[PDB]
Amino acid sequence: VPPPVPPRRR
Amino acid sequence: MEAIAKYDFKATADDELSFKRGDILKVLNEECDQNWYKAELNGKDGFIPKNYIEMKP
Repeated sequence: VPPPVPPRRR
Repeated sequence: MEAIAKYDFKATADDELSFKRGDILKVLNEECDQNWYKAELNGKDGFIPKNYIEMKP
């Protein structure tokens, strides 16, 4: 199960 | 620089591009974000997440 993706645009 | 897809990734928007766990990416731009990278793949260029890849100088 891959990681939680980051919130884009900082 | 070189980049390495660590997990599968399916874009969310127009400024992002997909890959599949294993792609060799072309690291072009990088706005010093601490979560994304701008790289080249499959005839496109877009954002990809840092926790989904590993860099290789």
